[PDB]
Amino acid sequence: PKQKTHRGLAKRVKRTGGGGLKRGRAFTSHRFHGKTKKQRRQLRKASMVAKGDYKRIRQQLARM
Amino acid sequence: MKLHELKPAEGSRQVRNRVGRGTSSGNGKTAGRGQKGQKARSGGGVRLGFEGGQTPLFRRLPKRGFTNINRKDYAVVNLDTLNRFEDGTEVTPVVLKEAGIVKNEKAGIKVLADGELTKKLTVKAAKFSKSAQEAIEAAGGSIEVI
Amino acid sequence: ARVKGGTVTRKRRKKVLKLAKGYYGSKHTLFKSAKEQVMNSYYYAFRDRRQKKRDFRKLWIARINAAARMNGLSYSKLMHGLKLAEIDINRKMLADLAVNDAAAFTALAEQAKDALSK
Amino acid sequence: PNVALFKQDGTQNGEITLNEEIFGIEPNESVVYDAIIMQRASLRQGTHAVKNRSAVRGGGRKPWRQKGTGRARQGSIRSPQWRGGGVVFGPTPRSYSYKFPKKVRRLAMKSVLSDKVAENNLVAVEGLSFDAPKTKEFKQVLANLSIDTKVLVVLENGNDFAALSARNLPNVSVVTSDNVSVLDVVSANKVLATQTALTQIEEVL
RNA sequence: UGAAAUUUUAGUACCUGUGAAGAUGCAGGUUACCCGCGACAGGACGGAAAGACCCCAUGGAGCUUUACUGUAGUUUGAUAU
RNA sequence: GGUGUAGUGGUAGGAGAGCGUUCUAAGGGCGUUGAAGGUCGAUCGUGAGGACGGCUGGAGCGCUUAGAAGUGAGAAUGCCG
RNA sequence: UAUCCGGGAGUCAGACUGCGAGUGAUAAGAUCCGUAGUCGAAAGGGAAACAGCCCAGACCACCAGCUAAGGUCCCAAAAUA
RNA sequence: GUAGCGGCGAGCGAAACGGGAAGAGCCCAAACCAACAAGCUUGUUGGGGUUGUAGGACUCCGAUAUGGUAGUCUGUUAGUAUAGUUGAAGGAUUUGGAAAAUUCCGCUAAAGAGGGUGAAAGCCCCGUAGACGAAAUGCUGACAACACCUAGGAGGAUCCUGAGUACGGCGGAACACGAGAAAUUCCGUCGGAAUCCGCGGGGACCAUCCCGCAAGGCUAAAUACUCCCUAGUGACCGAUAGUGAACCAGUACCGUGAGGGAAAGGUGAAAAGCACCCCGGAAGGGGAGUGAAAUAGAUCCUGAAACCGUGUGCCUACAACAAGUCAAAGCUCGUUAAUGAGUGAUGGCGUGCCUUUUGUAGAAUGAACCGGCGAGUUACGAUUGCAUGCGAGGUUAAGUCGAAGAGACGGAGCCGCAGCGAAAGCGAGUCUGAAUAGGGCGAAUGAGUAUGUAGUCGUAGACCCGAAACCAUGUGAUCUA
Ligand SMILES: [K+]
Ligand SMILES: [K+]
Ligand SMILES: [K+]
Ligand SMILES: [K+]
Ligand SMILES: [K+]
Ligand SMILES: [K+]
Ligand SMILES: [K+]
Ligand SMILES: [K+]
Ligand SMILES: [K+]
Ligand SMILES: [K+]
Ligand SMILES: [K+]
Ligand SMILES: [K+]
Ligand SMILES: [K+]
Ligand SMILES: [K+]
Ligand SMILES: [K+]
Ligand SMILES: [K+]
Ligand SMILES: [K+]
Ligand SMILES: [K+]
Ligand SMILES: [K+]
Ligand SMILES: [K+]
Ligand SMILES: [K+]
Ligand SMILES: [K+]
Ligand SMILES: [K+]
Ligand SMILES: [K+]
Ligand SMILES: [K+]
Ligand SMILES: [K+]
Ligand SMILES: [K+]
Ligand SMILES: [K+]
Ligand SMILES: [Mg+2]
Ligand SMILES: [Mg+2]
Ligand SMILES: [Mg+2]
Ligand SMILES: [Mg+2]
Ligand SMILES: [Mg+2]
Ligand SMILES: [Mg+2]
Ligand SMILES: [Mg+2]
Ligand SMILES: [Mg+2]
Ligand SMILES: [Mg+2]
Ligand SMILES: [Mg+2]
Ligand SMILES: [Mg+2]
Ligand SMILES: [Mg+2]
Ligand SMILES: [Mg+2]
Ligand SMILES: [Mg+2]
Ligand SMILES: [Mg+2]
Ligand SMILES: [Mg+2]
Ligand SMILES: [Mg+2]
Ligand SMILES: [Mg+2]
Ligand SMILES: [Mg+2]
Ligand SMILES: [Mg+2]
Ligand SMILES: [Mg+2]
Ligand SMILES: [Mg+2]
Ligand SMILES: [Mg+2]
Ligand SMILES: [Mg+2]
Ligand SMILES: [Mg+2]
Ligand SMILES: [Mg+2]
Ligand SMILES: [Mg+2]
Ligand SMILES: [Mg+2]
Ligand SMILES: [Mg+2]
Ligand SMILES: [Mg+2]
Ligand SMILES: [Mg+2]
Ligand SMILES: [Mg+2]
Ligand SMILES: [Mg+2]
Ligand SMILES: [Mg+2]
Ligand SMILES: [Mg+2]
Ligand SMILES: [Mg+2]
Ligand SMILES: [Mg+2]
Ligand SMILES: [Mg+2]
Ligand SMILES: [Mg+2]
Ligand SMILES: [Mg+2]
Ligand SMILES: [Mg+2]
Ligand SMILES: [Mg+2]
Repeated sequence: PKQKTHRGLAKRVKRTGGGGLKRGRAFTSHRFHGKTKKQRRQLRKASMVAKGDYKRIRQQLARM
Repeated sequence: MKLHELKPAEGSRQVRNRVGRGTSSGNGKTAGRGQKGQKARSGGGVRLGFEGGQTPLFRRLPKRGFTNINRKDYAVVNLDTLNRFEDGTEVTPVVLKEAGIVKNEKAGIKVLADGELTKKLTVKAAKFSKSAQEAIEAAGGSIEVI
Repeated sequence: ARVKGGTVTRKRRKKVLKLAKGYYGSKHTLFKSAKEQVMNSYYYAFRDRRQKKRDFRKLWIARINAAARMNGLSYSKLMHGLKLAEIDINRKMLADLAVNDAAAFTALAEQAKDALSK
Repeated sequence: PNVALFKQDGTQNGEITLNEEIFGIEPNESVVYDAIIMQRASLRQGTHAVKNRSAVRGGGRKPWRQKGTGRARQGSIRSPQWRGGGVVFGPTPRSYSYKFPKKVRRLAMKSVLSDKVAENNLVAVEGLSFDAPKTKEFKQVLANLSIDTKVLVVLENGNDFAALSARNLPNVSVVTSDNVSVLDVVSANKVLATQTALTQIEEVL
């Protein structure tokens, strides 16, 4: 059968032009009083999936 | 070629590797699986992305965004491709399709200014970038919105 | 496409058994015992092809020592004297002379003693 | 290129010219090999099956209790190690046919035909006409043309009497110009083709 | 007349020591001509039973309750008849 | 192909190159003047393995190239004899 | 030789010895680290036997030679130097 | 594997558009009219009518045609199924028991598919190509026959157009959609409409617009499967295989019963299956015969290994042996003729194989021995390497024709050529931001795609064997309570 896509990942990541995966940042839901404004400002920015994590999950996003 | 002298191109075909066929082959006994453990069992191994119970990366990360029901994507064409036509040519979505430049137009053709235009053309497309329109006009041509 | 066992298995086992010919009872009659003993024989044979050189050098040294003592000299003194006298005849030839050509061995011993004295 | 044209009587007529795009290309050995392998595989029927431990008759109950008997633990008398038990994996019905790119197919056909022409194993005859089918007469025709190895006789559609007289010969394989294949051309040591057949072949390719 | 459990092959000693730390098989020494028969049961950690004790498995099953979630029954009301 | 230098223990495991088995296609062969198979031999190759001869045997089988696998057993208290 | 990019893994029970500490009793073939070596995955020589100690890394042939640790009266090669 | 669903986990997962196979549309209820009977309506029958660019009734006109059928044991006809007939061409030579094999000359082919015949046959036989054939019964198609459907235009004043229905509440269920914002569809319960200025749907809901007309019914083809019958096919099995069953197999046997469930093929070309004689009670042998062969004698082709036994070339009764290896006298023998073979006094060294372990000769595990069988495979996807074709392009899928082939057509569709953003949107840029700033992701800085093959992975039993168990049908009170 067709290989299925991991819907959770599909919702949380985006494929970039270079083949990488763009992702959100954790610790951006609540309890912002426990983080400095610098932390919040720098977590607002997106990021890319690390090499090790990408090698673990790529097969689940092949046909995203 | 003769049926009694067939010869595949070098490197075109390889020999399948069979495991569990003696020790000297390098994959005897354990068949390259190692010793015991979950990965050494038939049907063994954990599901993709599983991390042994540590919260997986997708669980850590938050969901984001939404998909627009009325999303419109335009087939994109550039001045470099437009240069393939002759001066005075009437470029149309049908013309592009027949030429094979745009097999699938999606919501319609949008023209971008990645390349450098050189031919005078009358270009008809769903949309035009500002730079693309200026380049077409500078090349002596004209643009119309279908 | 089914490939039944055929005769390859018998051929392989018969080769092992022929190698095992002459072994005691089951060790030459039965394939499994034969293979185990043949493997041990291979191990012993490889080890012995190196031990054999050691053993023969040992035998030559013993015989040369006996001959040297009869000529009034120890094996160590004789070898040191021959080295000083530039003699390169090896222990195999020395033992051969001692057993067969006593006169030749005596001449070698005389030269060795002369070199030692000098 | 140009190939000598012979009359059925065996006397040679003036040459004829063949399209260079078809009979004048450089043969591509690897492409021809791929076509041959693919065609041979497609010929396979692939009907072959074995019964796994589920498909074998019976074998439901546990032969004996797990512990106590002193015997090796078993689950069914039809397990693969059991005599008469199921087969582990083994052949299962499936198709061996695959398809090449159309360009590869066309190149392979042109390559085999051009190889025949280059080696001069292509014999073009003005026409093969028999008022009635007679294998002796067709055999005499081959003798006139001086053909004694394996020959592929290519005939334009409708030359039924020629086909009937030629088919029964052991060294001859008859095919219509509309239905010619890489395997047929390669298998044949020589290719005897009528002028109309060559024209139809060129049109098809 | 005629089995069986067992059985890696065995030309199958003792002491001290060594060794996965308790050796017929390894080291040193000692003892011992070859093959049996009738008896004994020290050893072959003897045979028999993939230890039941103990621990482990994100195993099973039976049982309990103010564990959780359900539920048959029982009861109460609305409503239809 | 030659010279030189260096290197060539190895479990898990990775890479490469090969042997052998059944079958398919093509070519080229072998067989009641004896195939396969069995057995014996003091044979050849670096290895898996390959020949050759004697005897038994009585009808099918190699070889080269390529292709496909129910393709290699010594162990599973494996199954059957 | 290092990086980097990618295909394929196995490994997550370690052991001992020397040295530096802890725990222990300045006990353990104990336990837990740091450090180096060996075994693990290493045959060979010595330590009688003796995975982890000392010397030393087996691609093969030789009835050739020189040495390492360790040794030279006999078992047992070499000095009753 | 998209949109979505989902302790938003594990997973589940569409539909429309587009391309194809096949194609077919029709009948009522109601209004209205007539007949009949009862009790002006009220039931039966007939006529009439079947719809959304609203239709029908009804009222005018004009037509009494034109076409069709998804009807019939109605006939006629053609074909076909169920037996069959015909169907070319070789003799010698050598070996051999036997010729098809060898050699020499021939012959046939619309037949050189295949099978059998004393070994391997185009020409010996059965067949094959081809030609021909049906008294009888089926089946199919056509023809006719019968039968049944088939009307156009115009006006709306009124009438009809499916009620306990649609819908709503509550509780469930099906829709990929798990109550969620929830459409749509279905069930149970209760409430409960409108009706052409009407009604439903377009994913809560309202308005506009668009599309359609429920609560009645029927309908061939394309699709699914094969217990069977016929004709074939196989890089399918070849007697531990292949159906459990090649053989008197669901048999023997086991169980109270449900149920479970085997083993077992081969003489020879032809029985020519050993007349007769001898030992023996027979069995079984030895002759004599048959046969090419009887060590092919019915336990019958071949006849391996374990295991047993006979004969003997060498060794062995002072020896402590993982059974060997290295060295070696003696004796014996003469080979793929090799610096040979067998045996071996004696001396040196030396604790099996496998598994699992830090470590095993291990007093840890497994194997009594021999033989056979017995474990990473295939399908569909993902990705990487290698290879081929083409190349800013690559490529067809279903499907039609075709030998179960290749191949041709089929461009719908898929990947690539533009990215950025959650999105509107902009675009070699874009997002953030007040910013022409910085920064992120991209372009400059270009190769992809189809297929083959291999490695790995995913869904599948997924390398093989093994639970205690769980669940759903059944069979058991002939033991025992
Ligand atoms: K995210
Ligand atoms: K947070
Ligand atoms: K591996
Ligand atoms: K042990
Ligand atoms: K005892
Ligand atoms: K229990
Ligand atoms: K297999
Ligand atoms: K076994
Ligand atoms: K340490
Ligand atoms: K999908
Ligand atoms: K979960
Ligand atoms: K009507
Ligand atoms: K005959
Ligand atoms: K025949
Ligand atoms: K009939
Ligand atoms: K709903
Ligand atoms: K509608
Ligand atoms: K026989
Ligand atoms: K004997
Ligand atoms: K010995
Ligand atoms: K034990
Ligand atoms: K900016
Ligand atoms: K920027
Ligand atoms: K390529
Ligand atoms: K590939
Ligand atoms: K499986
Ligand atoms: K797998
Ligand atoms: K009773
Ligand atoms: Mg902090
Ligand atoms: Mg393959
Ligand atoms: Mg390995
Ligand atoms: Mg093994
Ligand atoms: Mg294991
Ligand atoms: Mg482990
Ligand atoms: Mg592991
Ligand atoms: Mg946790
Ligand atoms: Mg086997
Ligand atoms: Mg040395
Ligand atoms: Mg000790
Ligand atoms: Mg002891
Ligand atoms: Mg010993
Ligand atoms: Mg015990
Ligand atoms: Mg246990
Ligand atoms: Mg064979
Ligand atoms: Mg196998
Ligand atoms: Mg066995
Ligand atoms: Mg310790
Ligand atoms: Mg280990
Ligand atoms: Mg060592
Ligand atoms: Mg070890
Ligand atoms: Mg080395
Ligand atoms: Mg020296
Ligand atoms: Mg000495
Ligand atoms: Mg005939
Ligand atoms: Mg002939
Ligand atoms: Mg649902
Ligand atoms: Mg309701
Ligand atoms: Mg509704
Ligand atoms: Mg809407
Ligand atoms: Mg409408
Ligand atoms: Mg139908
Ligand atoms: Mg058999
Ligand atoms: Mg069977
Ligand atoms: Mg015989
Ligand atoms: Mg027999
Ligand atoms: Mg004595
Ligand atoms: Mg003696
Ligand atoms: Mg342990
Ligand atoms: Mg055992
Ligand atoms: Mg009763």
